[PDB]
Amino acid sequence: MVLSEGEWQLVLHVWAKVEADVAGHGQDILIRLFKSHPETLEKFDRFKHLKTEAEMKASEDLKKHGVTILTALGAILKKKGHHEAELKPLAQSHATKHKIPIKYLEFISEAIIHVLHSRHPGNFGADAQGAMNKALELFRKDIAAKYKELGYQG
Ligand code: HEM
Repeated sequence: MVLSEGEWQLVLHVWAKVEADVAGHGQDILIRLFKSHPETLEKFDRFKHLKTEAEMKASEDLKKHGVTILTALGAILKKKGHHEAELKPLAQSHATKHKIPIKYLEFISEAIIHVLHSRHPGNFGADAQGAMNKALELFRKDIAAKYKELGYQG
């Protein structure tokens, strides 16, 4: 798929708001993911024990990782589709070391859209949401194709 420039603008205009507080957004997102789809919590041997949302909010580690996720995603979005290089190492560690099913990349895509909608209603109307959705679908389709090349499937 190809996003137009007007779609990329809508995605990079709400991402610039997310970058004013990356640690807060990365925390909200991960918690939204772990409450909605608790099975995803099992993939993190590092956070697995966290039992409540309050524990999650207090974990500094969890907040550090949220910043790692959003920094890597932001670097991919800012490429505006030319992200092949960035994708490579990310597809290799998530398909071979962490074993993360595409299904779980959809679940986090859903958590990102829920959090931007709650924090940025004015910059995240229907057109901007459609554009963000298109950009994450593009990210998931390219990762899925690398997963096949790398041998991960089902
Ligand atoms: C927007 C999507 C995502 C991005 C941009 C992302 C990115 C990252 C980055 C940059 C790291 C550090 C380096 C590495 O191991 O590759 C990482 C590690 C990891 N990721 Fe992801 N991730 C994403 C989605 C997920 C999802 C959905 C799961 C789980 C359901 C997942 C599970 C993990 C695990 C288990 C680790 C190792 C964490 C730790 O032990 O240090 N990732 N991820």
